[PDB]
Amino acid sequence: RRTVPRGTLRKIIKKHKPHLRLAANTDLLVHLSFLLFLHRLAEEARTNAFENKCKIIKPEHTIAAAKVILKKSRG
Amino acid sequence: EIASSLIKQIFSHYVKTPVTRDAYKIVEKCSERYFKQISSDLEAYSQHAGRKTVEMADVELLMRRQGLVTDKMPLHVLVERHLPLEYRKLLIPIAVS
Repeated sequence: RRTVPRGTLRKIIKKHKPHLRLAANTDLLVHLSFLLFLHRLAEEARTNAFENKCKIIKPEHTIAAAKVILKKSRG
Repeated sequence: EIASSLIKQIFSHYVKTPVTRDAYKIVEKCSERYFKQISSDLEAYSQHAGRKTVEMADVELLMRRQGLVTDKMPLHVLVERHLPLEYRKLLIPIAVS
């Protein structure tokens, strides 16, 4: 289930910057940076949980992780 | 405004271990924040190049700024590693290697 909702990506970016036009297929690289963001977030979260000896991912893990990874996601 | 099912499936696919409902809702929030942040960055790239479009070079620069694209880890490799064939075809119709 690796197929991306391209229209959706286009709409999200539209929502934030309605006058930005994405050229052909650039949405595919945007989606790629998103997958890499969630990959990083998944790894950071899992590490937090591991640090707690928590056998499942909890909100506090993802919260601290999101803070770290969003910082890493700056342009 | 991205589908929560897709986000849960990708996220679980990467995290590989069970996640609470609330944790997932957090990941969704973080995802919305991610798109807001990058939207502003791509605007800077475009506006700076004096154009109204996002170009491949813009998003590559993004990913380079994120520590993702490096000399050791070029974009084509991230594409090959992480995207399905039909997408790679579009992005790399000829080897850029």
